[PDB]
Amino acid sequence: SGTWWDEHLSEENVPFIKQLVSDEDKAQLASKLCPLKDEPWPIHPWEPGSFRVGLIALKLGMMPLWTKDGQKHVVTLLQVQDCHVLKYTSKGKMATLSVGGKTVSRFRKATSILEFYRELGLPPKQTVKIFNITDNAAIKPGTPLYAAHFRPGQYVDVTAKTIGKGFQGVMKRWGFKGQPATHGQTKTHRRPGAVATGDIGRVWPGTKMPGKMGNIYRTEYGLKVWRINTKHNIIYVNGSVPGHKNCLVKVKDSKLPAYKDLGKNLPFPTYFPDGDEEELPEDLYDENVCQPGAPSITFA
Amino acid sequence: AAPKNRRTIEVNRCRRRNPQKLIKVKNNIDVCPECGHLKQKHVLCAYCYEKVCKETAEIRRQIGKQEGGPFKAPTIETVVLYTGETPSEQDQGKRIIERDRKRPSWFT
Amino acid sequence: ISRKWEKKNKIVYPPQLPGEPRRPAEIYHCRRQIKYSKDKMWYLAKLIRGMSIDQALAQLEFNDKKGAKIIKEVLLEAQDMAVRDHNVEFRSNLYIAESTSGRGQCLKRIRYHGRGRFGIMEKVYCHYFVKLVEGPPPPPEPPKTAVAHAKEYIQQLRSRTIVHTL
Amino acid sequence: QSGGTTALPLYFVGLYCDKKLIAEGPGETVLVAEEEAARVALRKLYGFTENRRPWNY
Amino acid sequence: ISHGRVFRRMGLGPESRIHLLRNLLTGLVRHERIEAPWARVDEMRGYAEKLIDYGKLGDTNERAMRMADFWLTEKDLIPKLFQVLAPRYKDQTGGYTRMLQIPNRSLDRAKMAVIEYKGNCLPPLPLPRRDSHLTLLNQLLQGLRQDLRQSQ
Amino acid sequence: EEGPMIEQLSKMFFTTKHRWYPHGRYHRCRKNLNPPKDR
Amino acid sequence: TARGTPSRFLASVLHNGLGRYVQQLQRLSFSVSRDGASSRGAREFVEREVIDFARRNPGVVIYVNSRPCCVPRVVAEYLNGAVREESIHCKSVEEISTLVQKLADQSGLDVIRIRKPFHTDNPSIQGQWHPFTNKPTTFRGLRPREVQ
Amino acid sequence: SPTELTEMRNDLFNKEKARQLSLTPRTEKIEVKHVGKTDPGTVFVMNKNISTPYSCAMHLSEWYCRKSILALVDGQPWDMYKPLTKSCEIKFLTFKDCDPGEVNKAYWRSCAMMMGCVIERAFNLVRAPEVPVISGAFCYDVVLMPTKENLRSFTKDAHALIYKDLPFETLEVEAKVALEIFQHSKYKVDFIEEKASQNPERIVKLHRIGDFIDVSEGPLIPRTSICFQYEVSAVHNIRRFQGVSLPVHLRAHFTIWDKLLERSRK
Ligand SMILES: [Mg+2]
Ligand SMILES: [Mg+2]
Ligand SMILES: [Mg+2]
Ligand SMILES: [Zn+2]
Repeated sequence: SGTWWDEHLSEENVPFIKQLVSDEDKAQLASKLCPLKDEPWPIHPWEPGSFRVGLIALKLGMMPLWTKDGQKHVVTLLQVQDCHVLKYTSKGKMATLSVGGKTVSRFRKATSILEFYRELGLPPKQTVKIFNITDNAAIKPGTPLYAAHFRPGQYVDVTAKTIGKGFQGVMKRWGFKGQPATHGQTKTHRRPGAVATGDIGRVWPGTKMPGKMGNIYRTEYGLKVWRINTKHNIIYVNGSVPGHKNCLVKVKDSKLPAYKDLGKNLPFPTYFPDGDEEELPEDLYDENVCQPGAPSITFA
Repeated sequence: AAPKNRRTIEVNRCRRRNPQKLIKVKNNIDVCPECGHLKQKHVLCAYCYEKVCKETAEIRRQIGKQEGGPFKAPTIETVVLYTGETPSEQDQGKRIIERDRKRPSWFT
Repeated sequence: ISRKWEKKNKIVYPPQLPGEPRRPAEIYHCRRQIKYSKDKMWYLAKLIRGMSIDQALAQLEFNDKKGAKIIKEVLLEAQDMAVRDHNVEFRSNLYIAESTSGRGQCLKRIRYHGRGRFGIMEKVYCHYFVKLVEGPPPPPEPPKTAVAHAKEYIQQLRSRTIVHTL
Repeated sequence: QSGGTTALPLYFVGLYCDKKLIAEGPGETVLVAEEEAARVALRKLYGFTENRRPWNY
Repeated sequence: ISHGRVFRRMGLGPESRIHLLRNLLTGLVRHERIEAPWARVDEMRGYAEKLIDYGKLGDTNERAMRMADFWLTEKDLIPKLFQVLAPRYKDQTGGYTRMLQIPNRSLDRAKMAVIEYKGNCLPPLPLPRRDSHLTLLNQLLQGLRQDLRQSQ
Repeated sequence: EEGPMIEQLSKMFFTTKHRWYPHGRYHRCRKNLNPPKDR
Repeated sequence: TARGTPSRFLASVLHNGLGRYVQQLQRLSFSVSRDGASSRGAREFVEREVIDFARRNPGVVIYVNSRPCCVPRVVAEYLNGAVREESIHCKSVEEISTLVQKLADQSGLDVIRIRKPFHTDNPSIQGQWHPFTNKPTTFRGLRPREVQ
Repeated sequence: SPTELTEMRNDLFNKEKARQLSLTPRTEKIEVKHVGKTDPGTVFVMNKNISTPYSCAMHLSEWYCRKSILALVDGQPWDMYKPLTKSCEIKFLTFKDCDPGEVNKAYWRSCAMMMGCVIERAFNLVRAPEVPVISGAFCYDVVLMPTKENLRSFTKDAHALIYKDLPFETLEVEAKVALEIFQHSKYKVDFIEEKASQNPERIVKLHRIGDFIDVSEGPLIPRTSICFQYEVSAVHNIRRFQGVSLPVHLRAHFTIWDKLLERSRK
């Protein structure tokens, strides 16, 4: 990019500019905190064939969670930060919607991105994942999406990068058994033996060979949700999640055949704090989850 | 393992002329306000650094001349002076180490 | 042996007339016998071609290469000779026009392998030529836009005649 | 007319003189085609076309 | 793999690198200025941070005394350390060491830097002086701040 | 700008994206700048 | 070896075939040697053939250097400016005469690929062919798939 | 007939230049001194009727030519493309200095002149009001409704003028020729009369930008390429115009640019 901003600023304008940026961002967020008050477009009811908008949370860490049956179940952490809609585009094969996530400084960005994010409220985000939504649910840009969008007892898919191990060898990249230590190896312990046949003077495309492991987007299907938080906007999903800690992850509804027609009890468009909606408790629990503070279990 | 066919001059030229191997031009050369010896960003000057090094070497030589033999390291601070200049009333116990030199236009 | 770059500095042109251009003054200078390779010298020359003398010296003063100091000294000597001998007032109004680097007279030594053999170890020597032309540097040839490509295509399609007939 | 808005057209502009064409000529654009048609008409009027007489030696 | 790995390998092992860092720290405590590679420079700076912390913890403390006796091979810099670099910075907390950069070495061309304790009697270094406040952008920002203040 | 411009030129002239790129100095010098004037 | 040899389209120097016919041969300079066995043919020619050749076409002037030369040459200039400096080292009188006649008959045009032995200035008489030939015209010139 | 008026003004400017240059005494040389902060005590032996501090900068290095904006001779400001007289000290000014006030004032005056030129080329002027730099917006009243399209057109014209890259020719001329050049607009006549009455003599500084000429007081920017950014905030009330512009080597940012534009919009 061009010349970084912190170059022609004295020792007195840096903190002033920082405070001004923070105040402007906070004011924009507070102004956009009211979606229903502004034109929210007509809201449609639930239909058999129709999807909803997802979220983009941050993978904090992991912690265990015991169920009522007395069994250990690993659970992940997903912090829904801001998560606002950028724009909307109709017919490609189906409608699309852009969603952001974390709040990245608006100094190390392209002029086009800065102009696009200035046309709308809020500051520029980090990533922009496009979701393939139907024509039914259509939320206006600039609206927030907290963790209340999802509810317990639901399978939600997650996709994100992975802890890239760089250009790895062969065993760690594909799980090859390599060669023995003795009888009678001298320089062969992790190398790949034969390629493929002999007469074939070529190499079958896609053959397992040393390459850059990880550092790619991989989706996981079949992940149940146990508990959700409203204050901190945290989502606790079962099983691990691709990507390192403090890494943005794309989350949306599942796609399996056994979990497709069950969004009747879920909010078809998105959760709206302003209501005319009856606020939810501090955190919704599940039917098969040991609540924090409840008496000890007893299989009698 | 051995070359089966010598690389042609065209192939050699194409290999030793791509932008990936050519020296990448840099644009991080500014003008130093002191002595204008075109310094680099995030890096100190050249003539000023040499002057500071010479001054530090002279100060160390003077300290050694005053300290004497090795294995000393007194438990008192230091104060550098120049021609004239009465010692500061605040630093009276600190050992003064100097000889003969004029205060330059960049030392406090 | 063949010294010519040093003799080119003695070329004399007839006296110009009032109704004629200024004719930018050309400079020639080179150092013989340089304990250095030739590929790196050619790399440095290619790096310093379209740039001016000031930018060239600025890039050389921060180029981690043995030949950088040699090229800087050569450019300084050429600038001094141009300001003194060739008669030039402006010191920064000079730009590089030609820059090459050929091999020199190499010797031979022995390396001694790990057996009853060996190999010739030539002492690679090189040179360095530079041509500084008076006046500011010319602008770089910009990339032909789509309009130029369309015009060339139209010209090629219009400049076609029937083949194999009258 | 050949093509249209393809950057490589070829219009055959004519010149009707009281429902009686006197000449014609093609051209890249419409104005250039009309100019070429007028030039060919002037040629035909002056008898300078390629179908004239060679000479008498 | 080196995901979240600290301590850059330098010498032929942990003992060699820690001995080199100790020698560099001793040389700095003796002269208050050393020209070393950037890696070793930052490593010795991080080590001297904790060294000054221990020296500030107290002199009668057996732990600090043992640490000073170990990290200092000359054995003559312990009193100077404890009685100069601990009371002088009795007000600061973590503002020690001022790291910069050297152009390069005239031999093998290596990235070198300089580090020294603040308040030293040696001459000052050419620190990167920011642009003055009387410039165009600075004046515009000052006017904007004044207008924002007067808005209230 | 190279890729998009070449694609636009190809779509406009309905030609391939191979002849749009330039050629080395060999073919440039091999070209005859003084062709034989015919007719 | 045409790709590695220049070519030229067939054409005349001034269209002499239309009006008057002009001799393309300009001058001829013979470098005969008095004392030397390497110019007996040229000597016999200059003796008993050059006069007849010059009188057969008064539109050409010939010179006779007659200088101490080791190899006799002939400079055949032309109107356009071409020069054909050939050698006649050891050649019979008949051969030299035939060579001189050929030089006088030919023009100054280069001796390279003629390519297309024909220069038709106006090859089209009934109208040059174009893609819009031998085709009809519908009513009002309505292109296909056109209502109004 | 504005074209004829501009042509006559350019002809008068050329005639004044010829008159000022005819008095050259066969190129008289002088020995001017330079007292700067770097590389002392270098000197120069330039001319006294054609040479300019730009020649000294070129003799020194291209860095000064690209960074120098004003030359301080005897403590007074001077232009980069202006003939010098009386051998005295020479200095250089840039944007990153201890007291770059003269450079800021020159940049403000140059921006005002460029805004006036763009307004004149758009489709009667009055003068060039000297507004402080802290105001955050250069003003240029004009006697005669603007919209977003008009502001965009003015910005495009200013960008084109900057891309053209033309020098600022200055001349110290009396008030007679100044009035002869501006023998139509009464406001400019009164301004020139006041400027002449202020100075001890009738001498008045002038400026020329291709086909645009205007009167001012302090020096200006030599080349228009030094002005990187340039915009037009809005218009206020005979009609007072506004605008903001940043020079090269001080590229702020899109956010800072928008903030400065909003602050100037007043
Ligand atoms: Mg194994
Ligand atoms: Mg082994
Ligand atoms: Mg090692
Ligand atoms: Zn300096």
